[PDB]
Amino acid sequence: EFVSEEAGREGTSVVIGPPDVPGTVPPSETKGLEFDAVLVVEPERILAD
Amino acid sequence: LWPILTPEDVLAQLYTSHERLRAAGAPECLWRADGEAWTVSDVPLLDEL
Amino acid sequence: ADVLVPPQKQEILERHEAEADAIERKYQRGALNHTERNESLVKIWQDATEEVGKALEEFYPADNPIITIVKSGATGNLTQTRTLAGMKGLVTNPKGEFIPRPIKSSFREGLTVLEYFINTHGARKGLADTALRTADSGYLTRRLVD
Amino acid sequence: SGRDYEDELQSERDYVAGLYARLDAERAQSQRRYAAALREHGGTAVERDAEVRALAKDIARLNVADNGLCFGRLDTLDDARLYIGRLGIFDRDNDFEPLLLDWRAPMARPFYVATAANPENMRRRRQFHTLGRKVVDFTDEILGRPTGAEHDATNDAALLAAVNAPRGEGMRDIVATIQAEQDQVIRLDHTGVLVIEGGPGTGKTVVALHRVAYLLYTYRKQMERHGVLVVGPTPAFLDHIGRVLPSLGESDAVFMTPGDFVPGLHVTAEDTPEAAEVKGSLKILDVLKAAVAD
Amino acid sequence: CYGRSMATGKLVDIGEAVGIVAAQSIGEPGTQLTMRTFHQIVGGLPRVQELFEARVPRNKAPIADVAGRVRLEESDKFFKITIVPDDGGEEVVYDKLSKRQRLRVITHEDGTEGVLSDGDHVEVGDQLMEGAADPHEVLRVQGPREVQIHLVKEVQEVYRAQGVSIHDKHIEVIVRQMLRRVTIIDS
Repeated sequence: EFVSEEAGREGTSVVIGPPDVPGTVPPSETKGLEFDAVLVVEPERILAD
Repeated sequence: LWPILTPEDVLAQLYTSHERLRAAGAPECLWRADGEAWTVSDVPLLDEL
Repeated sequence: ADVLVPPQKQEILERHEAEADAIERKYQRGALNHTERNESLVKIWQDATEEVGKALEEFYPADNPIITIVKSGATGNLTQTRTLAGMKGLVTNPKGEFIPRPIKSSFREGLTVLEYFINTHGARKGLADTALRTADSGYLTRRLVD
Repeated sequence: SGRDYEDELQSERDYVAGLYARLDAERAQSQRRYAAALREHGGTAVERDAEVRALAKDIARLNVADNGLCFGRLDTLDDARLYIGRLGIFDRDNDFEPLLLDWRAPMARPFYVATAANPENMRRRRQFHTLGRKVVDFTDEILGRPTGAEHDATNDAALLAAVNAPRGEGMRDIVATIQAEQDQVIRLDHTGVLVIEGGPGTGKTVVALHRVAYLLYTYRKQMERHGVLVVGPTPAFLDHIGRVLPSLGESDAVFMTPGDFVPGLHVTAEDTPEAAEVKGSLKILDVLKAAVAD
Repeated sequence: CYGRSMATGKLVDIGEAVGIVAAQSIGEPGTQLTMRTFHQIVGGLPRVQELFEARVPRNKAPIADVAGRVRLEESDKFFKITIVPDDGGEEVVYDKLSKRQRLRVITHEDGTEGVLSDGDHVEVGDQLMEGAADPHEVLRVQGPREVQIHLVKEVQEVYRAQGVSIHDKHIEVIVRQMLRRVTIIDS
């Protein structure tokens, strides 16, 4: 749903999450970048690794 | 008694064997099965060698 | 008397001097580099040399001895005639770069002291390098013969 | 993406096309004169060689500037437009009005050193992103308190325009404070080791690249032959830098991740934190020497 | 095969040493060519020595290995070119072409002046860049006879640009020696 919504929007956006979750990238992969919209998956999980 | 060495030789023999590891004074943390399976921490050591 | 000077010379020189003054203004205004100023001045004075050459070639009567020898194909060329009665033009420094300020005098008028001094550089260059040119040609010829 | 931006881009493209037309005309004239000098020069051998070499140097100079001829534009507070490029181009027909400025000329200095808190009489700095002869796009930087109008490809203009806060106990312009801090970072005289540290969202990266551009223009004699080493955490970040990196003059930049330091080797894997700690500290040097001595 | 002697205007007599005559004819106008720098790419003698020594050109330009259509994949400061062969064979790629050299200008009937572009039919041994083709590339691509023709063409072009009037046959006499031997693979 987030992916579909961000298509009609303007700008750039990303999903941040564990590799276990399909279609997400780890936070380290965005260490120095900036995006308009971000969707974060399972903060209580990626906070523990 | 005094062989010609390359950095990869030094690091592989160091990581692969516990005897050379103890001789060099490194801890057991550095041992790994594959010597030439380089990681981001090995690159500066290779450069220094 | 036979070495005619084209009357258009001074007007052409004044026009190109106005162009040079415009470039001087632009350089002093910070819009232009030193080397780029040299480039532009060199090109303008090359244009001036071509203009004076055309004026000299159109002014001379067909039967004048100086132009007669050249146009008959006996010897010489129009560049030497322009140098003789037009303007010597730009000359090189020892490094082979054109000196931006040309020799506006002709050998008929006689050069000023500094024009002659800056002229001597290329003359000695040519006198000095001829043996090397001959040696290179002879070496190539020797290898072809072998 | 909008029709107004497209129209402005098209205008700039037309101007650049005219610049390239002049470039080609000059190159054709130079080539013709070069052939004429080779074939029918009546002077001495030394004079012919000098003229031929001068024309060859001119042709090479024109060729090296063919790619990316134009860097950008400066819009002065007096509305004067200056174009900055690899070569200077002038109208002999109008007393040498510069259609293009060589980036090393003093009049082009603001394109590198100008800042939004100590401007050099300039209103705006526009950078052209180019490929070959065509301008792929352009980006505007406003040297003041932007209204968020012009496209900048970094959103700094719109975001700064979107500032919102009360005047405060002591009246503060807020925006001017940001401009002043970024300027005082950029225009620093210290050419040694500089550390820029700021919380996220302050645009530290673009400020650092502006500082780099200022340094590389000011000291171009001492650095241009040595180049720049840009170190980044990920290849995507280095692509970002490649997108936003300002003009470096004739200099060049080499992009590396910390895993790319060894030439010919690329590494991505990470060790365990304990192994990483022991390998990272300088006390590993005692081990390595010992490993050699063994 | 030699033809007439230029001096006599009649078929060359048996026994006459055309080799030394060709060498002298080529070498005699050598001082009229632009020389190497003595201050210590310009043409003239420096290139002539380059051609007769069969050296790899400093201003080298790659040449098409196969005839086909060009697909151009320009980069920021480099060029990449692919040739889709009209024969249906393997696509051939040149991958590290510089932009300091400008792309080949064609001068074909399809215009008056123009540069290589996508979809252009490029022939075998056709150059892709302005500069000089490596004669060894011509040898492996086009073959010995075409190499001799190419060498004569380049040398006479250098001489013509300098206003010299050497007949091609002397250049051919010289070039024949450059391709006189074969290296044996199997006895």
